[PDB]
This record gives sequence, structure tokens and C-alpha cells, in this order.
Amino acid sequence: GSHMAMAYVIRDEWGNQIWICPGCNKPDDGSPMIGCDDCDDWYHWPCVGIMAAPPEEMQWFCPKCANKIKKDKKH
Ligand SMILES: [Zn+2]
Ligand SMILES: [Zn+2]
Repeated sequence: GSHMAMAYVIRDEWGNQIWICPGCNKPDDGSPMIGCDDCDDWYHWPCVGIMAAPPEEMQWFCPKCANKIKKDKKH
């Protein structure tokens, strides 16, 4: 069973998922959020360095999944 990943998850007033971006360790405190192409969860703009909304054709990966890209990407 998952012992971890129980946190970084808060419920909103309406019951929405408050994502705690594992990049900064902040929840949505009122920022624009961006989701990964490999993972399901959402990160924030300042954490990853988003200047403006990136293309959808582009596959965007957080510092976590960028590390999966690693160096040697085969995609
Ligand atoms: Zn963040
Ligand atoms: Zn990711």
C-alpha cells in the first residue's frame, strides 16, 4: 500500500485537489499551475520557470520527469 503520496494532497473547500507541487513543496496558494506530460499532478509556474503558457504540442516535464529524460532521451 502507498505509505507515501498521502501528503502533498489537500482538499479544497469544494473538494478539489490541492496539489502541493513537489518542486517547491508549496500548495496552490494562488498561482498559475502547470501539469506534467508524464505525471498526473500539477506544479506551479515559478517553480519550474514558466514565463508564459507553453505549447501543448510540446511535452513538458517537471524537474522530476525531466530527470527521467535524464540526458539520454529516447523519445
Ligand atoms: Zn510549486
Ligand atoms: Zn512529471
